[PDB]
Amino acid sequence: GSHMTPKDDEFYQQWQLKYPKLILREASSVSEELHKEVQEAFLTLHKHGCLFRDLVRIQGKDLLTPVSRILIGNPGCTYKYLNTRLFTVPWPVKGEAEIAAACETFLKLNDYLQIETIQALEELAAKEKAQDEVDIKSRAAYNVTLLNFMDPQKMPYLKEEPYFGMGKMAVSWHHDENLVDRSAVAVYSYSCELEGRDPDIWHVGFKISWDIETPGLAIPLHQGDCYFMLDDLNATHQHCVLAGSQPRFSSTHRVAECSTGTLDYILQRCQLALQNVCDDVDNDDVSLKSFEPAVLKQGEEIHNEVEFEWLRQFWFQGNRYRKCTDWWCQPMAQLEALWKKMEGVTNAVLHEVKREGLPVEQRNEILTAILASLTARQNLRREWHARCQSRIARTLPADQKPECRPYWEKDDASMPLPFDLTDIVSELRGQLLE
Ligand SMILES: CCc1cc(-c2ccncc2)cc(CC)c1Nc1cccc(CN2CCCOCC2)c1C(=O)O
Ligand SMILES: O=C(O)CCC(=O)C(=O)O
Repeated sequence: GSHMTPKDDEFYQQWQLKYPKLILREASSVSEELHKEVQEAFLTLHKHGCLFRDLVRIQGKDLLTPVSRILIGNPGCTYKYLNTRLFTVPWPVKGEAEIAAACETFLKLNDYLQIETIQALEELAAKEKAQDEVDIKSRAAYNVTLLNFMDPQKMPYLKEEPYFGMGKMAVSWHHDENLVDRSAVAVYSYSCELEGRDPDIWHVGFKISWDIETPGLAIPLHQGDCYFMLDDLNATHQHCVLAGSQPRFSSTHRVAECSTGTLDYILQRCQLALQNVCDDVDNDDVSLKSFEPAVLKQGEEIHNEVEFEWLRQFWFQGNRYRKCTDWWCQPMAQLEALWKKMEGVTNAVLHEVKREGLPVEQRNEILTAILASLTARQNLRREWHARCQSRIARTLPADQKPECRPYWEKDDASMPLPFDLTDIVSELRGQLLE
């Protein structure tokens, strides 16, 4: 296989005919005022220590990202990739001083790139000519930006790009997942300073999915260049980042698919679960209104959602955003208290199944409704505990140390149920086989 750069004669027609949805807006098209502000904001975030490597999962293996990152975006919004949910450092939208000024700068960059994207999508539809406007607006309505930094000098060995001879990869071939269908992605690239591609300059690489026959494109990225993946390009093509010699930042603006990924969403889910609880007073005497299978099933599913998708995801990062912001401190305190009440709900259901007067047919209905949720709860707890205590997780500093919260010992009387549910789950299974 082979690749094409601006040095190759065929590069320009190949871009035109096979990559019409890839746009490059070079540094000269963007204002020098915006350049200075955005680049100063990158260095502020880096100096204050706001950028961290994510500990992600790829095919059962715990891996640090080669890039250090931070998610900036709408208040209460999240972005999930590689089984790792990032929580936004909020930018000042309608309705810490140096850090908040940088978050305001990246909102200003978001506003600019949104307008550039809309114009590019309007021109794309105009070219395709030779309901529509609402789709273009929503596909360019960037709700987050995920910032990136890498010093390639710090890495002892970078992987060779395997298919096209593109050289050293900073980031391997992938799609950006958890984005709205056909939504655009806009990237501001900030580099700090003759056979194939130039090894000292940063590039973004592109290939068609499933395809190593068709030669890939490697687009050089100089200081302040912007590139846009329009419409279905992100889905139909993989991209990689090829390393240059110097350090480089980027701001990758996305329309995150947050239908089950906002604070407002999960709080509303928690309140739905607690509709089955008598809510006169907050105490340990949790009594339930109904034991209808469907209501109990739902309750235990929400219990799992708030525990694994929100609490354990957040505390796995180890109060890391605490440096940049305290926006999630009270929400996470509230979600844990809501989760604690749902531990009382589970205990109340387990108390009901053991009651003497309950006929066995009603009992077995309840067991069938909750067993899948409790089984998954046991399995995910074991996974999350082991993920927190992995070799690579232990090597991180105290500021970035993963916590397995919530966690409690067998002797802890404040919690109604044990952390380990193995004996409870095996007993409930046994009862069904009676
Ligand atoms: C910011 C990191 C990232 C995000 C996403 C990603 C996935 C889905 N949605 C958004 C982003 C995909 C990749 C490619 C593996 C990356 N890259 C990575 C994420 C974690 C770890 C690594 C490092 N090694 C390197 C040697 C080759 O084996 C693969 C793992 C990479 C990588 O660049 O390869
Ligand atoms: O720009 C970067 O270096 C990494 C961001 C990226 O390419 C991605 O996550 O898809």
